[PDB]
Amino acid sequence: HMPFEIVFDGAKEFADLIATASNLIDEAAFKITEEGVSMRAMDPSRVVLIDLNLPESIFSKYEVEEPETIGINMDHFKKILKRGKSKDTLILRKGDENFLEITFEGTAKRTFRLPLIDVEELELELPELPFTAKVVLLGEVLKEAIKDASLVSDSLKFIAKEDEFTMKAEGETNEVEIKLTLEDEGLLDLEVEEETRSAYGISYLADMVKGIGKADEVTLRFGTEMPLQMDYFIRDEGKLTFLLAPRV
Amino acid sequence: HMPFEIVFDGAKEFADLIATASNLIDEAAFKITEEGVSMRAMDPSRVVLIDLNLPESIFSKYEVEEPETIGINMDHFKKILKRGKSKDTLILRKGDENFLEITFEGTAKRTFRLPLIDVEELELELPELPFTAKVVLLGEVLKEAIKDASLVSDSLKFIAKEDEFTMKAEGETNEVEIKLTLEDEGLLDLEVEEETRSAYGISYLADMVKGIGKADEVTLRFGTEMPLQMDYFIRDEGKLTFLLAPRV
Amino acid sequence: HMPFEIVFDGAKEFADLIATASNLIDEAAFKITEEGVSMRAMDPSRVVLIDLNLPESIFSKYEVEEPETIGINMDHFKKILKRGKSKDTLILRKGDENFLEITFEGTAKRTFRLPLIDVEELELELPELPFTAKVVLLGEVLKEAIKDASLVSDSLKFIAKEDEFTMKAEGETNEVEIKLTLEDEGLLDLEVEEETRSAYGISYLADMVKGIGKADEVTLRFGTEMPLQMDYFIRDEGKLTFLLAPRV
Repeated sequence: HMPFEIVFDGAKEFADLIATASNLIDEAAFKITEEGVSMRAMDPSRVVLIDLNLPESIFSKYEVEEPETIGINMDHFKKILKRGKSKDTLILRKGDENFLEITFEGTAKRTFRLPLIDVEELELELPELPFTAKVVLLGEVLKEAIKDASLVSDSLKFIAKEDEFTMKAEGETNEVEIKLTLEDEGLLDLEVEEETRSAYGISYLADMVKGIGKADEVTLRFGTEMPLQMDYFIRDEGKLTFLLAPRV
Repeated sequence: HMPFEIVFDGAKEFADLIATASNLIDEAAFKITEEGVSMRAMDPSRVVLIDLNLPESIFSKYEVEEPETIGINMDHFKKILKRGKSKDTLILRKGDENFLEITFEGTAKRTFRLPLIDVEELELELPELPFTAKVVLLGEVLKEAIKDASLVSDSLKFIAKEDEFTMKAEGETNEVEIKLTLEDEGLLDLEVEEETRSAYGISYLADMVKGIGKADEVTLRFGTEMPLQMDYFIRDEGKLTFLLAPRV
Repeated sequence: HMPFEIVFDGAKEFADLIATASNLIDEAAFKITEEGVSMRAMDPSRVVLIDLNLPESIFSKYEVEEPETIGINMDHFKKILKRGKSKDTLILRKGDENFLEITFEGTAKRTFRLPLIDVEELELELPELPFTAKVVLLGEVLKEAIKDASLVSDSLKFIAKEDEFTMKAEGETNEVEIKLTLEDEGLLDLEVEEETRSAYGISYLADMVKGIGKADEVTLRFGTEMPLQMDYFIRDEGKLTFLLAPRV
């Protein structure tokens, strides 16, 4: 197999990015091409599809000789990546053997070897879906709404109308409603082709947003009784996308 | 029953205030009048009386049509109030039904409904007591003294003389003494009509001061073998008062 | 026995210093002389020798009438010292009786009495050893290397060559290497008489460095199959030294 070397400036930020996807994934195939690194995976229950796309432009050095796929234990990977410091440079390097060499370069050079595994490749595509609502909002609104709703229920209803986005949860001894209009600072954009209603499991939503930052911009696309698509951008050009089955 | 709407600027600070009283209380009757909101309660052991007085002037909007009392599960209330952010506006609103509508307004509008309960109203008054010592001190001195004493014993002796306030605890394998004179920055005022000695349970004192801030000014009034009265002010005009039975 | 009074400006910093040695020690004899305070102890397994030297110059007041030794329960001592604040002045005073009086003076005067114990005095000396490598490095490099290695193994190999210092750990499902040259900011000095290799237990190293600060300068001296000597300086003139048996 051909070697590659991939360098990212800011190892803690790369660790944070990986921890977001690792919240639902145990293992993942990473496709390394000359245009960038991509990773598509499902959670063990097949309720959530994760798609992480890291184009070559976000790496300070990108040397990939031929396309290849590597399989990675995500919790081992996250354990090593959690050792990187904010100011560290991260180097991912594969030689001829079956392991990833992970180097942090900062006040010292620290090198880990991570054994590569074989990951069964479900043939996962991200199809195009007839979404009828798009919502852009601040991560902290989304995070707090999912936490608020968890005080009440295990499912969260999303309601998009022309002028307002509403998340609503109700239980026996409680109820909670989170409402956004474009007058609110939490809602950066709202495009609604028609009145759209759908519900989603809170345990999955919490794991999806746990690593998202309070100032991150998150785009939601959904439809009536359709999956929820949730993405946010990494370093302007990278992108993390979740696709979440509806609660029906 | 008549509706009311009550608005407080700074929801996290209102949550903090409620958590202080919630440390000893499971449930409480809130008397809502046109002059403000008051709450008088005892802990389950009847050792501590709590009196919280929130005058209308600390609320940015105060619309109370007729006096009424509502009963509240304090741990449910604290759970909801803990979701408010520092910059949020808090709205407490009762309509015609038997629930409190709690709204946080900030980057988004989040609304919870809290079921109102029935709280047995012990006829609690805050009588006037012939205290012989008054002490004003910084919260952190009081907090650290109670923590220091807990390393040693389960009761804390308060000793007020004309020129010094002393808190003293002794156990078998330890002893601790905390001494204040007006020369010390921790003691803002000391008025002692006669030499005064009394002891109090540390487990109650710790729960009383847990939510008090390090820079808060706390007034203590006590007498020989008498209850301890402890109060501090909320937004200059609100007031939280504890009355604690002596250890005899 | 003769009284003494010893005053240290900055009680939290004295607590931190004591907690470093307390990580491996349960009890210790403190020799109080006119030149300063010293403490030599071994961990319960006799794998680590600890030597703490606090010269009279680091104390704002130092009144010792005649040399004497006192025995101290280190976990009781640390428990009391943890109550001191950053701005507090710490006073250690022995009168005629068999207890240490520990006073924190700040916003208030708080006084604890700590019973003195009898500590069996192993006749411990810090002999001179034919070390062949000396390494000065930033504490955070050392701390992170020991943490990195603990992901992999229970022993850490130290390798000193003329131009590089290497710490290396290997396990079955992992390996880690930390490399320093004088080009690196983590390595402040490297003196190597000959190529030196030795290994040490990670559980002991972690307890040795747990209290060391990220910006502290740490000196390591070791030899092939010899003990590791690790010291850093307290207030320029105090010194904490560990001597750690090799893993053979």
